[PDB]
Amino acid sequence: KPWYPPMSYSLWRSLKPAIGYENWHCQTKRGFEKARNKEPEVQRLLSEDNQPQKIGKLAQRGVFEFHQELVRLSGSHGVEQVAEILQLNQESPEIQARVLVILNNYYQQPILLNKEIINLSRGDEGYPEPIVIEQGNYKFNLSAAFDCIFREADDTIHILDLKTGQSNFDRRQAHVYLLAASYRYPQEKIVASFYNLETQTSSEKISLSSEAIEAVKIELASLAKKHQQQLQKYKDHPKDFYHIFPPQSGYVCRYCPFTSICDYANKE
Ligand code: SF4
Ligand SMILES: [Mg+2]
Repeated sequence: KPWYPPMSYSLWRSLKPAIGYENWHCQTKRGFEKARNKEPEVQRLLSEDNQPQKIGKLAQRGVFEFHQELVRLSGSHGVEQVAEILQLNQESPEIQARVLVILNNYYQQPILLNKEIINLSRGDEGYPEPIVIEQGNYKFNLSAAFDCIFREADDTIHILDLKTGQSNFDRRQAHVYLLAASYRYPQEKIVASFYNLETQTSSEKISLSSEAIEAVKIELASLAKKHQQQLQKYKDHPKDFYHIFPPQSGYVCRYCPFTSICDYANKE
């Protein structure tokens, strides 16, 4: 069990705002998700998934089920029985409506039926084992979960992330996925794309030259070091939490999972 500093698309997002979303990025939220998560209040507030999360997880299980018994796309009752496997009758009404829209959307056009599926995840498997990445002499554990892997006719490995809602596409997630994929199919050409199951919209195809791969490695190593330094500082200065993870307050603090426990929450 050799310990190495962690990194993920979630951590990268927690550390750098995406260009164009800088005003909706609060470092104190990262200081709650890491570095204070093991306090009971933070762990409780982090156990409850919002509706946007449960919608997506149900949809991932939806495509998984549609492909476990293929009859559920060839028969006339598939969407209904998949909704039964999803126990969608136990969810709230709005969840049911959104999910049914998405399930019917995949029944109308199953995007992976035409494809040679290497793996289709159920959405409940958690993070795989981390891959150790070596930049310089620094090594860090990258964690990445592929929603789907298939092989194109040209023998290109295609990583597909399945999304729902208004969620845009952060190409940094695709960068994480391409980097992690290179260590599982080292000899193959690898591409990544997004697909929203609720908008039936797809992204273009994303690839990375070797130069861009090393660039992503360098940035991720820098951010892992910074994360560890800040965690160490909070350990060294246990009373200065809001200094080390500085708050950016406002209306966006009505959407934080931690509004109830953040001393700088805007309550307006
Ligand atoms: S309530 Fe606002 S200031 Fe506090 S952690 Fe959440 S986003 Fe940051
Ligand atoms: Mg997904």
